[PDB]
Amino acid sequence: TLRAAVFDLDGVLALPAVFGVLGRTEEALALPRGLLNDAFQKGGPEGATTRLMKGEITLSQWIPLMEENCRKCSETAKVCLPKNFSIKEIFDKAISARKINRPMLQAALMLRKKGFTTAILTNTWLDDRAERDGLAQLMCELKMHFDFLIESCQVGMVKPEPQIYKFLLDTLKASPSEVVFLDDIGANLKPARDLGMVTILVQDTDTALKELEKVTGIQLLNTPAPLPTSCNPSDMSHGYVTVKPRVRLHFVELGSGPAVCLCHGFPESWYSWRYQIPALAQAGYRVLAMDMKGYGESSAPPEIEEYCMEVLCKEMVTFLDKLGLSQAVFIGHDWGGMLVWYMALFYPERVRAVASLNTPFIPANPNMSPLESIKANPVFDYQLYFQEPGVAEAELEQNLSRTFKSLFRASDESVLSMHKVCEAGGLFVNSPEEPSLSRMVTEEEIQFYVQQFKKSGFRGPLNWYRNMERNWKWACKSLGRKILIPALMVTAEKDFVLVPQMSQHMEDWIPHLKRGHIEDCGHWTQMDKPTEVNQILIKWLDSDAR
Amino acid sequence: TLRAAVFDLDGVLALPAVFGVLGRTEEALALPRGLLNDAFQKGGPEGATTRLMKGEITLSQWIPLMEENCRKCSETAKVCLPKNFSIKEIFDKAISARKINRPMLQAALMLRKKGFTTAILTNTWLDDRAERDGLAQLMCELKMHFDFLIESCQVGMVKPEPQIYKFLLDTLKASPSEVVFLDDIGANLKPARDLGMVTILVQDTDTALKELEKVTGIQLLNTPAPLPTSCNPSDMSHGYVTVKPRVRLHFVELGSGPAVCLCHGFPESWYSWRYQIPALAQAGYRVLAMDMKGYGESSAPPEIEEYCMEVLCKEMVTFLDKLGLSQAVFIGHDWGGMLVWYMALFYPERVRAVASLNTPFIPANPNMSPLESIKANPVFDYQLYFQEPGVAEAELEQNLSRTFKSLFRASDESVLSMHKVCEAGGLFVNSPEEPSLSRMVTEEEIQFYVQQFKKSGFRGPLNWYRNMERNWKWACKSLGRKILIPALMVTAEKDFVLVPQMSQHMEDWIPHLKRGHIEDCGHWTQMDKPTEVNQILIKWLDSDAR
Ligand SMILES: Cc1c(C#N)n[nH]c1-c1cc(F)c2c(c1)C(C)(C)C(=O)N2
Ligand SMILES: Cc1c(C#N)n[nH]c1-c1cc(F)c2c(c1)C(C)(C)C(=O)N2
Repeated sequence: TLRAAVFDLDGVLALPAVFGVLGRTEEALALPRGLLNDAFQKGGPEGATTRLMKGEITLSQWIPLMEENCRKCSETAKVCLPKNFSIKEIFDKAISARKINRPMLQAALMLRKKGFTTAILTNTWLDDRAERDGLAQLMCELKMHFDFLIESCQVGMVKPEPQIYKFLLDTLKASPSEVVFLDDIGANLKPARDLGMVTILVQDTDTALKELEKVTGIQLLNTPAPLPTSCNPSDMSHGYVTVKPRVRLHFVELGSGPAVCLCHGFPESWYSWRYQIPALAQAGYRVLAMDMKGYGESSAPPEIEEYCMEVLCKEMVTFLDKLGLSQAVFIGHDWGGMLVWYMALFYPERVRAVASLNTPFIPANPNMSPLESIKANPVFDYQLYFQEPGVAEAELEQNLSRTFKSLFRASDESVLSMHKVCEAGGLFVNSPEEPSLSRMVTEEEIQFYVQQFKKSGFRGPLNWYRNMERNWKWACKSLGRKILIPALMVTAEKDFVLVPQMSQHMEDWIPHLKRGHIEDCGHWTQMDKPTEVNQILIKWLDSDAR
Repeated sequence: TLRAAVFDLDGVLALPAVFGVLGRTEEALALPRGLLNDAFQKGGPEGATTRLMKGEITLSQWIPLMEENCRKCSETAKVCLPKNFSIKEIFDKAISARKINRPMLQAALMLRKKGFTTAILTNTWLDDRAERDGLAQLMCELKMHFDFLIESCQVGMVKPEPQIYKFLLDTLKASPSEVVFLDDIGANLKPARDLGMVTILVQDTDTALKELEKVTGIQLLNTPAPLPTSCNPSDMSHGYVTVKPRVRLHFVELGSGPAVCLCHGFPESWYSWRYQIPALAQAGYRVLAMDMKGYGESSAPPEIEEYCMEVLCKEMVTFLDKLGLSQAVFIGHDWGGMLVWYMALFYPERVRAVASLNTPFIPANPNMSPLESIKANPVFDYQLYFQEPGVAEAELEQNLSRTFKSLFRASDESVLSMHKVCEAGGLFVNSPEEPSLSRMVTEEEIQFYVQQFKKSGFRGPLNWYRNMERNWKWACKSLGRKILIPALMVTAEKDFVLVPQMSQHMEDWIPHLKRGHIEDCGHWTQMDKPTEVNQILIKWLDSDAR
């Protein structure tokens, strides 16, 4: 029975193959057929290319050797290489054109999810070209999805040499019959077949995957669209910043580029952005996913006033100051969305751009108490239930698994009644003790939240709703302002509290506002519709946030 | 007696003053004198500019109001504003031209170092211009050096209103006679004088500082050149990455821009780069100052093999992978310098550029044991003393304060004998029990190292020297290579072990090598000559690392 799958890089996980460019150049330059491929492999195991692949020399040292073999091959064939003939330009173009073969990576992803040990085995080089970063980026993206990456230049062995295959088996800790090996070079497949491995000669991806699914007995072709890459908490870089003597803020950090600070809502975590973090970092951004004050590994002081918008905003500014960041793009959801609008209003110099999921920007009404305003709409009753210190804490901390299983459900999986929460005596009065696991979350994801909330519970998080008068007084100071920095409002069709129509007047205050809208999306936006959130945010960042 | 100093921003801590540009524009455009200054202050406390300064409106909302006042003022004066008249272009230019008034900041730095509470009090605006980042950067740089920053647009009060001064005194927690207040606007100084504060009208910086030193009795003018800004460990962002099940790496992180990974030597810390971190972040880089494996908050496994170059290098690559960084520039000192050369040799695709302080690149000799090679040079005897497990640990951990006070000394303060360490029975056999504090370090800086080394001691750090055979075998694999990526070698005139002449053959292996050289500099480069290290590294990063 198969339990390991090995994939080649060039022509398998990455296309067009760097090899096939030798043939295209020959055709474009009307050079003899195979001339460039012949000079490339000149000398066989004793040649320049084999030394390169074994790590003996770098790609920049190899370039002039390849030039010399091209001269030699042209001399024998009685032909002339054109004037501006440059191996460097040829390879720079070839490497740059090579992209991840998405359906092949997806097949590798499915096998690993099904218990297979996955590996990349490749004949590669030590790239010291001025433009080496392109390749480093590709290898970085691919490698994360596999258990092992074996590079010829790092192990000092090359395919089709028999030793690299015995090295492969030792690393996999598997016998040959337990391994599927995919390669686009028949010669490099031969030693694996001879050892007893299942071998697939990759020409076109589709046929290779048909062979792959037939041999593993796992559906790899025609499968439903996959969810974006998530986060394993133990594999992330965790950051800690003391913003004031008793207050430390924790964050998860991934990527390089403009700083994007993600601000979760109630009662969530940095982990609510798990599907966005890898995607935004891959799109060219340095993602800082916060544990907001009161949550996870961030400090959770008991005092109500520690959670008013003015203090929360000041601490996020100090957070930027200590990290040495003059600005970040601020993206928030729910309570996080409310904070990001106020960051844009009070600290525009520190906000590169602002985006909110579900949370509209509604200006304070100076002629009405915020208590009055909340009472007017019956969908906001849960917020009145949250007012009395200790009440909501007791019900929410009673059974954490039940709390998170009951909350984190799709728009059609509701087990909760939002009207008359106070009157009924709680959110879970007529809700199950052991709710079914929502289609949106796994047991493992729920247990992560349970573990996070064991530290500080619900006091700090609930205190975010306990500053209505303080927040209204502060917001009133901003009534003569407009938000004029880049801004994005994302509405969720099925959020029954933060309804899309509540955002209808935002253009009066944010004239240049851009929008996104997600159909069949409930309140828990990021995990409800991650692909669509990713598409909207990446499109908007690339156009408005640089 | 004075105990607090307050400085204005425009015309005091920052020059040329944004205000004086109104006069320059009038002169360049041959407009009536004071026309632009008159339209700027139009309406006084009821005017557009006062609303802006109080935070009622943003700078982008203010721009068209100022345009309207300029039209009104030109109409009354019977003059015409030219065609391409734009207040935005005028202010964009003015804000951009404004730079930190270095001698004023230095005077503020000296007073704070001498016990004064320092503050910035400014009439400023909420900047939402597309180019607001320039100003955010300036405010960020300045604010870090003061106890308080009071902005008119944030407090809803403006100078010369009496309330902002009572607000200032409350924040300082000082009576008026204890305060020196510096301002370039006589009108804004008046309420502070009336309250009983010492007031300085700032016209030219030099005279203002003369008045400042006369009143405080502290030398502020003609003072010796200051050391660069250092780091307070409790104010930094601390990062943690698990590179393998038993190995976590800690780092300090500051700035935005290309990633610069700083790698200390033996027996040091992330804190060895304290004078470089703020400087490199200010120069436009995202600094990652490591605690190398075996040190500080990083894991320190006991096994010798855990510290060979191959494993150390692989873990730094994984560190990049987990942070989502395809590359970083690698800067190392001593053992860190040795690691960075090997990163450039084995992982060039992951190394944007490489720089070493003191540590030359010397290729392995395949015809000689590294044990043999070390014995040949008497200055390397300390490395033979480090070979036997437990010996050096016992002497170095015996008294931590003594260890660090004895080590961290300038080239002329040596209390250590480097010849015949083994024969004499240790590094400190004929060295003081209570050494004098070197001119390079404070007691506080020494106690930081003492505290760091209390966690894991010297085993892990010493293990870095216990892999000579393993390292030599690995280095031999690289003998046919050259380092062809951007590289910088920094020599220290007075390093008696890592002598500048040991670097003389490096061009044979790194043909495009750039150099720096520091006169009168011992082994502890970063703290011996921080200004010169900063100058060399920033010049080289800006030319070769982007
Ligand atoms: C129940 C609850 C708690 C708790 N404890 N925190 N936040 C919310 C909540 C907030 C919302 F905005 C929306 C919803 C729930 C539903 C009803 C799913 C919706 O459609 N919107
Ligand atoms: C003594 C010691 C220890 C310890 N325990 N670690 N490292 C060093 C050391 C290394 C060097 F390279 C140089 C020096 C000291 C001096 C003599 C200051 C120099 O000039 N170079």
